[PDB]
Amino acid sequence: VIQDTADVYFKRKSDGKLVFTAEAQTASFSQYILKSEKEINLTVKNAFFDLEWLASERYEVEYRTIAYDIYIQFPNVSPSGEFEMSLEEIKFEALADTDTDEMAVVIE
Amino acid sequence: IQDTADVYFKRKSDGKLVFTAEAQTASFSILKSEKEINLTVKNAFFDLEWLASERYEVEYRTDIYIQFPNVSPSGEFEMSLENGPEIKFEALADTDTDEMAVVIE
Amino acid sequence: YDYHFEVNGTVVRHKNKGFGYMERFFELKESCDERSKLSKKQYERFNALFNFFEKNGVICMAKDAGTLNTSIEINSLAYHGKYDVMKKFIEEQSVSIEDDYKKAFFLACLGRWEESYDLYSNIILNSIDESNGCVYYLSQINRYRIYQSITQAVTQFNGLGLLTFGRHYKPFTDEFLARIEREMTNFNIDDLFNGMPFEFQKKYKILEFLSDNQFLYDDTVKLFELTNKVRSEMSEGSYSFGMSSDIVVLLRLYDNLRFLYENCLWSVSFHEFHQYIRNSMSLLIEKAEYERTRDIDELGFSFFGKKSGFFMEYYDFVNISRHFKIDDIKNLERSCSIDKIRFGEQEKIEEYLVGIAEEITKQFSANGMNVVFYTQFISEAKAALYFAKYVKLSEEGLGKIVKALLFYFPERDLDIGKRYVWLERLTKCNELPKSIISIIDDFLVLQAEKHIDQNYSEVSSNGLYSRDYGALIKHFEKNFISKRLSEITLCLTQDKQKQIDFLFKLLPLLSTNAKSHLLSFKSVENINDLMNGIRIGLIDEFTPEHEELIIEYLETRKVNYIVEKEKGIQTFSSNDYMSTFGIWYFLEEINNSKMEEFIGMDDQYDFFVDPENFDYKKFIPSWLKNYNDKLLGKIAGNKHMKHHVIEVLKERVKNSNDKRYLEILMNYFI
Amino acid sequence: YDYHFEVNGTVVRHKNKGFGYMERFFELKESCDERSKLSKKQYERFNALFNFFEKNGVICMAKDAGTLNTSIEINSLAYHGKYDVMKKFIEEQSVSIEDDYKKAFFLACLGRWEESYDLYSNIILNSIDESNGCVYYLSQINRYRIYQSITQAVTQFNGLGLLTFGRHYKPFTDEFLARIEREMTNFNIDDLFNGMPFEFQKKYKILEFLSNQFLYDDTVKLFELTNKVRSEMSEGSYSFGMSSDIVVLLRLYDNLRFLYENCLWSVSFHEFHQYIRNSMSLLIEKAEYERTRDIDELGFSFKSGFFMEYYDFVNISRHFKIDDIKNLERSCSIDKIRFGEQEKIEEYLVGIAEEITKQFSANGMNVVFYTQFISEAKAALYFAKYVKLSEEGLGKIVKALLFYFPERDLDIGKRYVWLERLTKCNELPKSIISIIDDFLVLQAEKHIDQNYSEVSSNGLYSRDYGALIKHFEKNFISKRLSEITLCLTQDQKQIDFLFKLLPTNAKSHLLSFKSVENINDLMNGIRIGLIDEFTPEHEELIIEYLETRKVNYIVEKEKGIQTFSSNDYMSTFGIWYFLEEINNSKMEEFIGMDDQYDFFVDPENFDYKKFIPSWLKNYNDKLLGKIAGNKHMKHHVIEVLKERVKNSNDKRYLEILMNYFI
Repeated sequence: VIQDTADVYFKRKSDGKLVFTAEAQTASFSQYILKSEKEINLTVKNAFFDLEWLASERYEVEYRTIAYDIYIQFPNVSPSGEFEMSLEEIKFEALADTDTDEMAVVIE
Repeated sequence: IQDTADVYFKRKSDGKLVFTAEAQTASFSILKSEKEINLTVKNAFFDLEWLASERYEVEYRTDIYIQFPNVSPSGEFEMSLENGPEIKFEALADTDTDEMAVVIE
Repeated sequence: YDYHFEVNGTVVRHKNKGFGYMERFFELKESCDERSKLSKKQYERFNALFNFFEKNGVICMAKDAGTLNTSIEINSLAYHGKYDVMKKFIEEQSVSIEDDYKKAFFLACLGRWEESYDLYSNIILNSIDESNGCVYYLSQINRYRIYQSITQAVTQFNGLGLLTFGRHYKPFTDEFLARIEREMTNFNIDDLFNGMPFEFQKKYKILEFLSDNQFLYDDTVKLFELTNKVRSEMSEGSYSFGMSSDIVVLLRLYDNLRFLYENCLWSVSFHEFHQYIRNSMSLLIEKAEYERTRDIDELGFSFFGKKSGFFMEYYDFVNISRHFKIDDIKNLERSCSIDKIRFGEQEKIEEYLVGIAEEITKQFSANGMNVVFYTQFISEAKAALYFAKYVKLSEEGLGKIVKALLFYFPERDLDIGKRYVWLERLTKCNELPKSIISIIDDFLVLQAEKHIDQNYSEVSSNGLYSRDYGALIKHFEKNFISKRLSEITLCLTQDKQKQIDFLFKLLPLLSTNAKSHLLSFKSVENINDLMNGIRIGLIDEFTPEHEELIIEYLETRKVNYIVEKEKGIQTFSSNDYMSTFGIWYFLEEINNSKMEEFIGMDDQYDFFVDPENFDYKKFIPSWLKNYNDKLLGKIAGNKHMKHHVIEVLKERVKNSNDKRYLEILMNYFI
Repeated sequence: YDYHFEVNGTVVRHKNKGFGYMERFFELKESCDERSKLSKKQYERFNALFNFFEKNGVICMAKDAGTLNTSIEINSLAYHGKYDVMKKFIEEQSVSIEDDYKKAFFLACLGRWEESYDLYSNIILNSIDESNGCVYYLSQINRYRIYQSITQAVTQFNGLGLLTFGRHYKPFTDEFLARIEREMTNFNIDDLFNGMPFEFQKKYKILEFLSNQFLYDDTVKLFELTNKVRSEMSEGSYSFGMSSDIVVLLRLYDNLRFLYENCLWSVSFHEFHQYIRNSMSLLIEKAEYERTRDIDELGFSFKSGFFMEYYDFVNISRHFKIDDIKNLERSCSIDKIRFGEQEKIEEYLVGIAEEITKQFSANGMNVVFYTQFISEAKAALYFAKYVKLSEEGLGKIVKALLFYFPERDLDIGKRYVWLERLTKCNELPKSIISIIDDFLVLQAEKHIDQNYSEVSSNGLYSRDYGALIKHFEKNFISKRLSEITLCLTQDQKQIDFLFKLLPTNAKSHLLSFKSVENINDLMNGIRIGLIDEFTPEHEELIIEYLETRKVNYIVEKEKGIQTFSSNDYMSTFGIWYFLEEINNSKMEEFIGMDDQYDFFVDPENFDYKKFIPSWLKNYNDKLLGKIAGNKHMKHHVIEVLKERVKNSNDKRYLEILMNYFI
């Protein structure tokens, strides 16, 4: 059984360097040669950015929780930027490579 | 062919008008058929000499006339702190003279 | 604003540009040995603050966050409806001014506003001396609120309430009104926080939000952004990890309810806060139904262990049953599926409903009806009794509830037919013991004793009568014959023929000699006599004289319609026996050509006579609502109307949300 | 509060207990003879106030007025997006301080935020003693709001913008930051209404609305009307005379005109966008419920469909996000609505197109326009899919989105999505065929490098563009691509790229250069129609791929691994086996642990409890015809679809039922 409070580490394919750490709140999966498009969306809170990394580009997501040891890996991702402003949260979407169209890795 | 209608509410013991207003909102709903109509109507002025149970009747006019002789008022309690008027009434249905659709075109 | 105090209990540093003193407080809470490093008075103060925070439930930070299960606690007797207990609490002798404040709050909750106003004035009189500024502040707030209550009651009392009750019975005197309007002349409420002294501002800066005519407007918009979030979430259908926003909604709602009710503010009973909790728990239950109905394929099935569906709780039951309205119940009934929702702690619901029934028994036992308590109580009573159709209760409590609703309840507010609908909901929830059958029989005896007048009128909004009551009695037991009604029927004379008609509606629970006397005094004369005789099982086949009366009635109808063709009348009434005749012709119960000549009158009957020659464009598929299964099969036994009806039902089902018409297509057309 | 002034323009007596001076005022407006009985200074004062009331649209009392008309007029240059005209007016001569305030509002709206703050400060310094504190009040409010805007912008620049751009890219320095910090230290907002003199308060208490809770009460009124609108939506009703949608629309346009016309910067903020989102979504849902409802006798005894406007198109484009209008697509059918005023939409969208052309032609990019404008431009090209365009405007819009849109903000397949949506409305001009030919030549010359990869989140690649071309015109052959590939050199990424994007003499060189192999390459060959009948060696390739699959399954079943590659080739192989294109039995001799594959391979021996309805969602008509011929695949799939139709509410399963199974 899953406690449903997973944690997310956000890394980069160069050097395997961690970009930030967070926890996700919303995730959305939606829809001869059979063609089927699938789309993934992720939403995390205000993360913990790395000042070491302060010293396009391809990134990866790992998503860990406990079911009683369940790990999820998305190899290719893009952090699409949304600039807003208000008075007185980071969203991601998937990327599917054309070489080997795989999106989800599960380690149980 | 227009849309705005005036409503007249009166009492059938003397045929005397109780108030007049403007229509706001209707509400609809050997076998038996279950339909029920309730009416909400905005601000009005009452009858001054009325101040000196019964059966009540309602007329709609817009010639187009919609009348029914079986209504009862339901004044629900309200509690507003801002303050700064709603009338709600429903239909009735007797047995022998069950009749609620008076129309004039 | 140095810390975010989010609603779960956890605290996050927001603007603390230095030492983490809240974290240091929780660090001192972690170790008793570090607590030994404090002073003795410091240890006492730390224990007092620990008791305060565990009283108010503030637990830890996000760095050490674990599992925070919710909990609902309300100690208000006013919320619990313990009216006798607070009556005795008012009857006690006052000890402190706080006890006087609770007494004035309970007097305002009972609705005795005059002594409530005078008691609040005396509280204000006492509170000057001891410098209890906060009690003075809420006393002034409640004084303006009860001034608003009195003025609103006076303005709506002299107008539509006279038409509501037929008599004024104005509760107050003009001198009381003059005293208050002298005391509250040109009175601002925004000044109140400014007028209090400066150290009161520096300590009670929290309490400024109470004093506004736009109270809870920020609460309303904080709800409304979350409602937008929930609407977007249910439209997309995502896997909400972490904690979903409805948890925040329910925690904010319970926090507001406890803060408002425990501190004895009169401002809980207002229309806007009722609307607030209305749409709040409406959104919560609609989200619960959506998460029940949702289907998943691949990752959510790997991710949804132990999904807590929303149950029914006693605090949730009271919060539903108090500040609701019946049209909103129909609104949530068109959506959702409340039968699938689990209920719990039903003994508490049973004792609450028992307290409600005893309260209305004591209220309507005598003529001392407090108009203020009546107006603040009956709508809550209606909401509680209408929500009572999904709770299973014991026999004796159901008997008390049924007897209270049938006898000690104003018929001027709830009609007989709506009472029948409500007890029908009670019977479909829980089965009917024979003592309760005797109770309903005595209720109908009271109805007949009302019916002994020759000038009496029986009024039903939905057109439901005591025949349906007796039909329900026969539906749960056919073998029961009402002997009280039998001897009443034996007591009938010639001049009692209106009462004879009312008992003629009540055929199957009578005796043989009484039925012989009734049939001696009965003659089938009008069409409603035919409707009753086919309704009570008296008439089962169609005699030719019934056909003669029907054709005579239709001839008179055709004469009147040819007259009315000059004038502007099209529709007549809901007494639509002519389409019933067309149904009987469609069921081949009448095979005369004279009614076949009567075609061209009304669209239903013209369809039912000749469906092959019927113009299908004028067919109204809402008529498809009011049909039964045998008639649907006979409808399926004709090619010509099905040729259009399949397409019409398809386009109605596809372009709308009629699940009943969806089942109508599904069960019979495929 | 002696009278109530409602949004339609009528007056109701509320607390007026003395003389009926407003009623007498309109009585004086009734009679010109009574208008003569006045001083002519007072008479021209009366006419000036009459011009004021017709400017604000106040029409009579409620008893006096009859019918009323919905009138819409916006004179704002920033509303219609006259960007270059705003550049010229900024560059023009500045004399009036009111015109200076309008230019400062333009400069804030045209991204010169520090310059606009300097102009606001100089406006305050000039209007120190200018005998009207109204401009002072507005300048102080806009100064505070642009301070907060600059602060939130620089904090969002400090964080994830570095992740988005690969560069810190800070356009500001700390000098004016520290200066505005000390300038706005201890600066509250509610004191400002107290800040003006007594007589200013006594004459301008009406302006209290601008004093941190912007639109709070208006969002409260929007929320309660939203509850009322959904409450009457839940059952039959007849909103006689005034209806709540008129109230919502008039309140929307009144707030929008008051905010825009008096040049208040707070229109940029997020909560106002939420207000517009909620109001417009409720209006759209009202239109859908009006068009879809049943008709009883009183509806026959008593149309009024909503018509979209150019102002409505601007309100759609300015204040929406792509997921919300996707939900609007999910709820209401937009395509059945009436459209109009297409020339204004065409010139507005081509103005956005030429603005994109000017900005993205040069490499020098200003980020403030970028961040305030990429969502509005994306929403505009989203909602362009219900507009019919002339060939000049359509071609300019198409080439602007193809050649000038930044590739970081938009996948090539995501561009193909908008291309599909715009080509659904209208035909395909041959000039537009030449434009997309230029775009595909651009893709082909991009694919020369041995490291470029067309990553697509939706999985749609460059072949689908030429597939769209042959969907509109198949007998036409690409010529410039053929001329490029006639000189192919065998020494390979671009060769495989045009091998994907191929469909004679141009084909001969590639077919000589190619090497038919593999599985995904076989998938591409059957996708493009090069492979049309299965040779035995292709069957051997499928067999050895399933051997590799079962070896990997044997390895991975020792541990816990659930998800696999999204390109489910083996499920498609099972589809083709029960499309009866394949005749090999060794592939079905081993059962594959995919539940769709076990659903296929066991036609009457599969546990139907683990069937997924989304498999039935993304099938096609020929698969439904094949599944209609199986008696074992009748009862279980029919009852699963029955329970899914009963539980859910989407319309797709109804079409799946009625297409083959009714």
